[PDB]
Amino acid sequence: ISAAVKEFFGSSQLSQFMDQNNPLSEITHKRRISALGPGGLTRERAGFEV
Amino acid sequence: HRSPGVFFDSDKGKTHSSGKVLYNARIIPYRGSWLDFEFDPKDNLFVRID
Amino acid sequence: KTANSGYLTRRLVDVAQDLVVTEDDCGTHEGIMMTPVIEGGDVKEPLRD
Amino acid sequence: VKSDDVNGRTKMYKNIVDGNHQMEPGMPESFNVLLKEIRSLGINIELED
Amino acid sequence: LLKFLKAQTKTEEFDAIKIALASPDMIRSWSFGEVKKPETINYRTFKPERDGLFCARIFGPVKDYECLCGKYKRLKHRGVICEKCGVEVTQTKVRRERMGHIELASPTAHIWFLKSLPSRIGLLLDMPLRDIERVLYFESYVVIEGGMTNLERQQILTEEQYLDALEEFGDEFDAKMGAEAIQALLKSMDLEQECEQLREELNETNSETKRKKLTKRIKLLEAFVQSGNKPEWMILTVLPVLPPDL
Amino acid sequence: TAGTPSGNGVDYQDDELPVYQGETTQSLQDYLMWQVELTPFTDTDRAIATSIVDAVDDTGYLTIQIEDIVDSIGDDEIGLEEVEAVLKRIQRFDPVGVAAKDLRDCLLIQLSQFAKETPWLEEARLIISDHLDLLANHDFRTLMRVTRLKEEVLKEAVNLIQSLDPRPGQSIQTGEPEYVIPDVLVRKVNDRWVVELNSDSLPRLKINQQYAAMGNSARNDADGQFIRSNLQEARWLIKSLESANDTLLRVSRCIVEQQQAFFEQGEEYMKPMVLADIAQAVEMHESTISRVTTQKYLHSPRGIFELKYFFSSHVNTEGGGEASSTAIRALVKKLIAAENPAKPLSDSKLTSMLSEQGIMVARRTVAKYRESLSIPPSNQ
Amino acid sequence: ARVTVQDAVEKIGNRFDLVLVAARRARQMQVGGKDPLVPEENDKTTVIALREIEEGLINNQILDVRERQEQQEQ
DNA sequence: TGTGCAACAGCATGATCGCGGCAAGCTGATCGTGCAAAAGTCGTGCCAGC
RNA sequence: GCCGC
DNA sequence: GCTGGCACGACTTTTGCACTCTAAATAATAGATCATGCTGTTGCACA
Ligand SMILES: [Zn+2]
Repeated sequence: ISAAVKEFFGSSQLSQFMDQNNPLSEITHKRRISALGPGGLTRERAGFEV
Repeated sequence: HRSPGVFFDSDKGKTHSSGKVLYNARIIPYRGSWLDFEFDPKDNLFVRID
Repeated sequence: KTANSGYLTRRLVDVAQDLVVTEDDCGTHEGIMMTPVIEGGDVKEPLRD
Repeated sequence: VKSDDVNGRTKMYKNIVDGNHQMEPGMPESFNVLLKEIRSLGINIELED
Repeated sequence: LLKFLKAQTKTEEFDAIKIALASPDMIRSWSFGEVKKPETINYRTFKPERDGLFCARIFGPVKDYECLCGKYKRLKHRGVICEKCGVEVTQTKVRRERMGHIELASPTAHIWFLKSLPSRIGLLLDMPLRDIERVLYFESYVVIEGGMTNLERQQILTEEQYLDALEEFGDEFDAKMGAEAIQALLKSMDLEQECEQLREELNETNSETKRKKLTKRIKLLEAFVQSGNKPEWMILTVLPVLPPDL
Repeated sequence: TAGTPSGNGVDYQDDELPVYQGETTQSLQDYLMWQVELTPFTDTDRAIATSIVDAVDDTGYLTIQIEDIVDSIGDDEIGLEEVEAVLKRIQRFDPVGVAAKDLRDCLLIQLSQFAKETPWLEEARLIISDHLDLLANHDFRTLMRVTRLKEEVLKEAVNLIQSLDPRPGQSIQTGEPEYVIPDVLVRKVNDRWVVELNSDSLPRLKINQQYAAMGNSARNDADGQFIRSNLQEARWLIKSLESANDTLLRVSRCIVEQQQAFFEQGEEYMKPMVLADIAQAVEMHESTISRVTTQKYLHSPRGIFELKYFFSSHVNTEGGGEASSTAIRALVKKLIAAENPAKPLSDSKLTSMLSEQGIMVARRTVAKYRESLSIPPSNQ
Repeated sequence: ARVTVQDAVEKIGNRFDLVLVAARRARQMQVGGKDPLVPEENDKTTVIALREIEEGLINNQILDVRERQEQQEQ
C-alpha cells in the first residue's frame, strides 16, 4: 500500500515541482489541465483537431 | 480524458479510397477490456474485442 | 510543418551531396530553351531573370 | 582532432603551445567503435590498402 | 628491446573500405579467447571474473602495465604472460580492441538474413519465408535427399507426416527440425549448375510474372559466386563478443 | 526518518545509443604525462620520462629503484647519470617533490625552490633534512648540541620542516568514490536484539520479472503460449534470489545469537567463533557459509560493520577455557593507552599483567598484537 | 590588416588555391627559415602572406622555384 | 464448352517522421557443496640489539 | 517542463 | 640482564570441481503515409 502510494505521489507524470517564480505562476500550475498522462494521449499520437 | 461510455465514429469516410464511409461503435469502461463494432466495405458486422 | 521541411532538406542533401564541378568545359552542344513565364494573359518571370 | 582523435588532440595542443599551428590529423575513435560494432555482428568489414 | 612506438604505427594507410560475410574461421581469428561464464566480475574481490564477459586473461589487463595477482607489475615487463594468470602486461587500452568469441553448441540463424522482407536466405531457397520460420523453430520438418522415396528435396512434411514416413519409408528419409537442417541443405547446393539452369529456363520461357523473380534469383546467385562468400555462412555456429570497454 | 539527506548527483547519457557511455578522469600519472608532453624533451628523454612516470605511486613517490629504471631501458648511453637528470626535471613539476626516491628527497627538492632568503632555510636545508633525520624524528634534544645551535632556533626550524609538504602528489588526486556501505543487514536493539535483512528488492525484482516475462507470455498477441520461454525463467530468478537471501539471513542470525555478548555492554566480548561453530548451527558446510560472510556488512548502533571480524579463532590457551585475541587486542590497547607518562608497557610486563587478569598469553604474543597497530612507548 | 582579400584572389584567381599558397608562405614565415618580403606592421604571418600575394611578389610557382634554388644551394 | 493461365485488388508488414540549448531524474547482486587440495594464518618459540 | 527558431 | 623483530607445527580459511531445482494483467483508443510482397479472385484464350 505504501509502495503504491509513494510511487504515485513521488514518481508520476502528473506529479511535478510547482513553479515558484511568482504567486501567479504557482496559481496557474495549480489550475492546470493536461490531456497527457497514463490514461491520456501521447504527444505524437495527438492531431490537429485535438 | 475521455469519459467511459459508448461512442460512434466514422473515420472521416476516407479509408478505402472508394468514397465509402465506415461507421464504428466503441465501448469504454472505467477498467476492463474494450469492445468494438465495425463495418467493412462489404457491410458486414465485425467485432474487435480488446 | 518544421519536421516535414527538415526531412525534405535531409533527403535533398543526401541525394545531391555527390556533385562537384570537376571540369572546365565539356564542349557539348546540348541545351534547353528558355522563355518568359506567361500564364494566360499575365506574366510572372521575364526572360532576363 | 579537437573532437575524437585521442593522439591528435595532444599533438595539436603541444603544437599550439609551441606556436606551430599544424593539425597532423589521424582517425576518429568513433569509426573504430563502429567497425567493432559491425564486426560484432556476423559481418566482416575491413580497410583495404 | 625498447623505444617501441605502437601508438604511432596505429595509424596505417588505407583505402576502399570493403564489406563481406564472416566465416567461422574468420571470427575465430579475431577472437583473443572464449567466453564461458555469464559473470562479468565477482563481489568477493571486485576483480573481473575468470572466463567471463569482463575478463583479464582475454581482453587484456585492467590497470596499465600491471597484471592480475601482481606477479609482473611494471613497464619493464613487456608482452609477458604470467603463469598464475594469462593476463599480459600492456597499456590496458587493448580493452577496446580485443574481441573474444563464444561457441553456440548448435547452429543458429542470423536474424539479419532471415527476417527481412527481401530475405536473402528465403529468396535463395525460393521456398517461402513462412516455411523457413516454421522449420527454424522445430514446428515442422524439411526432408533432404531421399531420392529413392517419393519425398521431394524440399518437402515441408510435419510431425505426423514424419511419423508416417518413418513407418512407411523407414530409412532413406533424412529430415531435421532445427537450424542444422537449413545449413545442411544450404551446403549441399551447387550454385553454378543451379544458376545456369535458372538462366536456361529464364531465356526459354518468357512471362512478366516469373521474369522478375527469376532475374532476382540470378542476380543474388551471381553476387554470391562473384563475391567469394559461402551461403552456409548465413547460419552461425559461433558468436563474436564486443570488447568490454565499449 | 527525522531527517533525509538530499539525493546525490547522478547522470546518464541521453540521446545516445550506448546508454550511460562513460567519463574520463584525471589521475596523478595522467597529469604528470600531460606535463611531460609540454616540456622540451628528446626522444630518449621522453622514453625515460614515461618509464619513471609509470613507476610513480598514488602518493607520487617513486616505488621502483633508479638502477631498475636504467635496467628497464636496456639502452646504451642511458646510464644513471642522465636518468638522474630526467628524474630531477620530473621532480620539479607542478606537484613539487613528486617522483621522489624517499622522504629526504621530497624535503630537499621542496626546499630548493624558495626565496633563498628564508629566515631558517639553510638552517633546515641540510642540517635537519639531509642529516640527523632520525634525531628530528625523536625529541632531538641532543640535536641542538650536534648542530651547535640553541634549542630556540630549532623550535622554529622544525616548524619550517613541518611546513614543508609531507607527501606531495596526493593533492592533485581527486577521490570521487567514497566507498560508502549500504549495510545490507541492519540490526537493532530490542529486549533480545532482533536482526533484519534490508535491500533485498526480491519483491521488486519479482514484480518487474512478472511484468516483463510473464507479461509478454500473458500477452496473447503471440501465437501459442510462452509458458516455458520466460515464465519458467522468472521463477528460477526469484528462487535463486530468495535462496541467497534466506541463507544470508540464517547465517547472520547464527552470528548474532552467538556474538550477542559483543553488542551487549562492552564491545570486546568476542568469542573465538570458528567456521565450524556456525557450520554445525546451520547444519551446512563451513565453506558455503564462509564465502557468504566475506564482504557482507551489518549496520550496528555501536558494533563494527563486518561479519568476518566475529570469527577471531584465538583460543590463546587462556586460563579458564578460551578467549579471543581481538578482545585481548582491545584490552591491550586500552591498557597501554591508560598508563603513566613514562608508559613502560613492556612486552614482559604487559604479558604478566594480562596473565594476572587471567589471559595466559606468551610474552611475544602481546608484542605482535601491539605492533599490529601501535608502537612501543619507549619500552626498549 | 586586410578586411578583403579580393586583390589577392584576383592575383591568382581561384579563391581556393590562394588559401593554400598563403598557408605555405605562412608556414615558411612561422616555423622558420624565412623573412617577410614586405614591411611588417605588427600583424600576423597569415595577413603578411596575403599582402605579399597582393603585392605580386609571391605565387605558387615562385615557391616551387625558390625551393629548388635553396635545395640546390645545399 | 469445360479448362488452365496471367493480371489485379485486398491485406499485412516494414520504415520514417527538424535542429540547438537548460532543468530534474534515476537500475544488485543468486546457486550450492563437500572436499580435498591448497594456501594462509595464529600461538608459540628463536636470536640480535640496548 | 521550458527557451530560440 | 632487558627488549624487539624473525621462523615453525598445528589449525583455519579459501577455492575450483561440481551438479542444482501461474492466472493476471496490462494496453489498446488517437499519425499518417508510402512501398512491397503474398494470396485469393477474375478475365482471357485453348483442346
Ligand atoms: Zn599474474
